[PDB]
Parts: sequence; structure tokens; C-alpha cells
Amino acid sequence: ENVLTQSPAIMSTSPGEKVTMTCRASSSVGSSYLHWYQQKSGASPKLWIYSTSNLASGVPARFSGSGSGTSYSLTISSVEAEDAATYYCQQFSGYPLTFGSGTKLEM
Amino acid sequence: EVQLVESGGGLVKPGGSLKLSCAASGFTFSSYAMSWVRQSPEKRLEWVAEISSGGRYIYYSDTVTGRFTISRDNARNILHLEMSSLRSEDTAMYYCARGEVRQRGFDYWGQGTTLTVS
Amino acid sequence: AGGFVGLGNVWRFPYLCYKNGGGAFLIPYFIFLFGSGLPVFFLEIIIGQYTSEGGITCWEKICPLFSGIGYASVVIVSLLNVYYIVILAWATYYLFQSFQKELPWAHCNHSWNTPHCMEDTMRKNTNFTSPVIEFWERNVLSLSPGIDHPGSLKWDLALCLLLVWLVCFFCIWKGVRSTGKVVYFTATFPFAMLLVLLVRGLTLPGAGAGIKFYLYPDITRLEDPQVWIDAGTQIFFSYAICLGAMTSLGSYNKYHNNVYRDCMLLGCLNSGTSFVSGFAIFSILGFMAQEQGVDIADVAESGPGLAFIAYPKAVTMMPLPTFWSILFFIMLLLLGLDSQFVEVEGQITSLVDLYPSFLRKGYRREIFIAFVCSISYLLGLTMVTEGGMYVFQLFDYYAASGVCLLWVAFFECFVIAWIYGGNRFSEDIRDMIGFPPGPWMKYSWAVITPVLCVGCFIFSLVKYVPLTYNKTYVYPNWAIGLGWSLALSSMLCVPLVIVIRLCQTEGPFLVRVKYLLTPRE
Ligand SMILES: N=C(N)NCC(=O)O
Ligand SMILES: [Cl-]
Repeated sequence: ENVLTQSPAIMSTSPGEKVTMTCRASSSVGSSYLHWYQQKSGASPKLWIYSTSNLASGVPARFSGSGSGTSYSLTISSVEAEDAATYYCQQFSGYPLTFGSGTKLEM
Repeated sequence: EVQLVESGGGLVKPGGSLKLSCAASGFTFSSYAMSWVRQSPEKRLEWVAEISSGGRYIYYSDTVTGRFTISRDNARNILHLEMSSLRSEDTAMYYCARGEVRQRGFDYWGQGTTLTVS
Repeated sequence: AGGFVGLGNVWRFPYLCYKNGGGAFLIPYFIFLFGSGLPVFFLEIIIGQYTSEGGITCWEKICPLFSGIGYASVVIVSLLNVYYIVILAWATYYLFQSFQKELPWAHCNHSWNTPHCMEDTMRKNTNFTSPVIEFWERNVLSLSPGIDHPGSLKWDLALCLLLVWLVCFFCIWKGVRSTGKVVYFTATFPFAMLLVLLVRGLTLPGAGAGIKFYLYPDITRLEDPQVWIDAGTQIFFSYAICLGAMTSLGSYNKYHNNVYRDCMLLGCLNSGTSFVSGFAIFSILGFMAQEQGVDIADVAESGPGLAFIAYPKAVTMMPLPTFWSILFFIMLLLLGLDSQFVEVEGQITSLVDLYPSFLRKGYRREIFIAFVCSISYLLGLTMVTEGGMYVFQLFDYYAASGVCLLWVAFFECFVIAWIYGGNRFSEDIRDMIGFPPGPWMKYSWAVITPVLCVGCFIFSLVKYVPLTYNKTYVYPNWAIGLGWSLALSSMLCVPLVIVIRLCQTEGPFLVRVKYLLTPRE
């Protein structure tokens, strides 16, 4: 399986400060085959970023994505109170789909 | 696409079997591929299986390649997942997701149903 | 990929546009471009990848009854390879004739020139003839009064056909292709020469007139069927679709790329370079009109010889004309030679895969390649004689273009759209490339492409008009029948295969139909 590893599992954050989380893949992943999902506590995951740069319908322009090949990440210009959630990186290039370890913003 | 609702979750014992269901509405269910995702109590997301729009192509995760069977009812617009050899590590919450476009990801997710094998 | 620019762009498009009065060709040309052109080109490439085999084997995995489409395709490339190489013979003859102090077509003071000739500058200082035109007709071609008078076999042109065929044999036998540093020159050189030619054409003192004739539609021309098939089939010809090569191209290798983006990128570029190189030809024609004091519609031949009349004129008005004349035909040769290698190689692969037990059983493949080239060379001799132009015109119109391409295109979409099922095809493409074709592709195969192909075919028959070389020569009745035979040689494949397999299958009729409609057989 194309294991996906996310380094910052837990990220304490204050309002306004910008944050960034990096997702690493154990195999080659296409730019268009990587997506990010947001899951709020006690709620099902919701698509956040697809194609590594395209924002979903509900995600504000606050978020952005970058990366290619084997390292991917997304950044927040100014973390708001509503940005506290768990973000998972997923790869669609290989069919044994794998979801990242997940990075939870605790504030 | 508006609503995806899972049902059929419950309590079973090791070595048992269960049939999970996911009703779809608000869109043409026949023209969109469907996938099942699993969230263990540790909050870790794990992919289970995906079924193409017409069901001709079906794929499974390595952990459930020979244990789980995925099926759909286009006429009834309902997605089914069958477990035959549920193990102690199979307890988790199951979500049915629409994965028609691989380059766009899972557009929508259902409420989900918890499964325990105590 | 180099095969998505060729003589279809630099030779075929400008002549057809000129033959159909210019700007009226562009309306049906664009309608087919998007309506059927690109959607079919995407369809074929998917078929090849889906099966990962030749253009004949794939239909066994889609709809065994209609396997004749593959046979219809392979015969088309066989006929195309016979007459398409003849253009390289004319280019070879021009290239050797270019190795001279003064280009022979610049003036008319030789033994082969008529007493009616008048230089373009002095023609407007009667039924005068330009030196460039009659050099093509009398020296390079030695045109016979009609197809009924084959005349003598031009030895010089016969050697040119032998030389090009020999190059094809050695290149195919040794697998010689542009893969190294030479790819930069081979791919770039066509566009470099075409830019210089385009610039030369526009700057001519009469380029403006030609570009108005090229772009303004005479809408009363659209009331004739000829422009609809000529325009529509030119899309299929220039994309090399319905030939089975694109199915083989996809099967060769394809992965880790967006096929949808690639096909649109290749298809728009292939069409762009035809439209762009149209300005070059018509710009030159415009200048030749004012210099000769005649209508733009009559300056040059309304046939395959247009490219051998206009561009030779353009090189004559540049510094050191000999230098640019040489560069042109070593770009008409290299641009056409790479195309010939691809379709000769594809034909060999298609044929051997049918009988691998005997041909592909050992070293006999080398003998087979020589045989294919040998028979093709003998067939091409018919178009080298003094009356060979009429044969070449007949072959181009019917052998590998016209109704035959529409016949193949209609069934390809029909079988997948309705027989195989559009939903299943979209389902396959999802698995292969991850996303469905979308409404544009789905409806084009289902509705637009079958309607356009059917409509043109019926519209032609209802308003049938016979083929004519240039605009004055009428072919005899027997010649027309021969042309239809070439076209029917490919169309008759599909019906013949269908009946053969309906007879070669056991059980009641319906069982045979159901068995052969179900894929994977
Ligand atoms: N040989 C073909 N079928 N096409 C090449 C071209 O674009 O002229
Ligand atoms: Cl074209």
C-alpha cells in the first residue's frame, strides 16, 4: 500500500497565526490524485482540497494547497476559530487507497 | 447530490456476519461510483472497497480482499456492504462516499453507522 | 508525437480548401472538427488502450459481430500507403531538380515548355501559361490528356518511388526512428520552414486578396454536398482516424497521463497547423492572382498539385532561391517520410498479428516487409505514368478518403454508443483514466457523429455529382466505377464479416446474434 505519513499529528494554534501541515507519501503520487478532507469533531469528513490546489465548494479561500511527487502540504493564511478540525491527506493514484495519519488542530 | 445515509449497524460477535446499507438520494445513483471508508475508534481512516457506477469493476482493501463483498442496487439507489468473517479489529464506523471522479476525491460523505464485534 | 503533423496538413488541406472555393470549406470543416473530429479521435485511442492490442483484435472485446471494422481499417491503410508515398516521389524529383544553378520553374526557356508561356511579371505588362504551372504539368508530371491514355512510364519518377520505398524498407527493417538528439531537428524543422513560408506569403504585394478569399464564406457553396464530405472527411484523414493506427498507437504504451487532455491538445494543434498553413498557401495564391491578372480561383490547379505550384513559387521570390528550395523538399520529405514509417509499420504489425503462426514464426517477418514494400511499389507504378495523376486523384478521393471514412466512423460510434452501450464505455473510461467522458463526448458518439456521417452520405447520393480532375476534366464512367471499388473494398468489410461470423457460429439465429453481440469473444 502507498502509505501516507503526516508529520504534525497535533498542532496547538492561536487565532490569526498561519499554520501548515506536510503529508508525505511512500510512493509516487500524481498532483491530480491527492486530496485533503476536513472532519470536525463528531462529524463525518468533508472534502476540502482536491488536485492538490483546487478548493472544494464550502472551503473558504483562506486555505490553499501545494506539493507534487512525494511531498504535499496545505497552508492556512490565518487560522480562525472554525478551523479547528482534523485534516487527512489521501491518494487516488494507487487503488489500495490510503488516508494520512491525520493532523488535528486543537485550537 | 444532497443526502447519503447509512444503516444496518449493530453489535455482533467474532466470526459473525453483517450486511451494511447506504441509501442515496438527490442524484442519479447509477452514474456515480461509490466507495466505503472505515474510521476506527482511534480516528484513523481506512479504505474498505469501491464499486464502479455499473458494478462491473469492484475493488477491495488488502485487509478485506477475501472477507468483504461490496454490491449496489441501482434500481433502488442503495449501496450494500457484506461482511462474512468480521474480526476483532473490524469494529469501526463505516461511511459510504461518492468517488466517481478519482481526480476530485470523495465529494460527499454519509452520516455513518458504528459497528462493534464485542 | 511527430505523426500529428504531416502531408494531410501541408499538402491535403490547402488543395481541398482551394478546390471548394476557400472560405466556404471552413464552416463544415469546424462543424466536423468538434462535432465528430475530436470526439472520434478520443474514442479510438481509448479502444486501443482498453484492449492493449491491434485495431482488429480490440473489437472482439467490444462487439464480435462488428469486428469487420478492424478489417475495414487495415485495408484503408493498405490503400493509403500505396498512393500517399507517391507524394514523396514528386518531392524527391523536385529536390533533385533543385540541385541546380537556377530553379527550372522560375522561367520557361527549355525544351519541355509550351510556346504560350509568358512570365508572370510580363504577363500583365491571351491564353498564356505560367512557367511554374506547366513545369509541374509537363516536366514533373507530363500530364496525359486523360486517364484513358496511360502513356509511357516515367523512368525518372519510377526511380524516385524506388528510392523512397528503399528508404522505408531499411528504416522499418532496422527500426530507424527519431529518438535521440535528432528529434529536436526533425520535429522543429517543419515548423521552422513553415513560419518562413508563412511570413513570405503575407508580405507579398497581393497577399491581402488571397486571405479574403480564404476566410470569407460563399454561403451558396454550402448548398452542394461536395464541400461537406470533403471538409468532414479531411478531419478524419488528417487525424489518421478510421485507419486503425491510433488503436495500435494507444495499445503500444499509455499510462500515468491524462489521455483526455493529450487528445484535445494533439487534435487542436493538428487542426491549428492546417488552418495556419492555409494562410501561407492562399497568401501566395493572392499574389499570383494580381501578378498574373486573373481570378484567385483560377491561378493554380484545383487538385493535389496545388502544393507543387504555390510553394515552389514562394521559394522563387526569396534571397538565394536555390537554398530555400532545397530546404523545403528536405522538409516535405522528412515530414512525409516519418508518417510513411508509422503507417507502414502499423500495417505490418496489423497483418502479422492475424497470422503469427507463419509470418511471425521466425525471420520471415523480414521477408514479409520486403514483400509488402515490393507489391506496394508495383501498385504505385500506375500513378507514375504520364496519366498517373488521374489515378492519383481517383485514389485520393476514394481509396482512403470520402465515404469510406464516414462508413467506418458511423459504425465505430454506433457500435459503442448503442450496441456496446454508452454507459459501459463511460464505465470503462472511468476505470482507465478516472473520470467519465462527459456530456460532450457521450452525446457526440450517440447522436452528433452518427447523424453527421449519415446526413453527408445521404446528402451526397441525393445530390450526387461525379469526380473531376482539376475543374474541367470529366472522368469516364469506368473510372468512376473503379474509384467506387476502392471505397467499397473497405466498406464491404463490415457486412462481409458479419455474415461470415453469423454463418461460422452454431445454434439458432438469435443465439448467434446474442453470442456475437456480447463482448469478449
Ligand atoms: N497519413 C495519415 N493518415 N495522416 C497524416 C496527415 O496528417 O496527413
Ligand atoms: Cl486538417
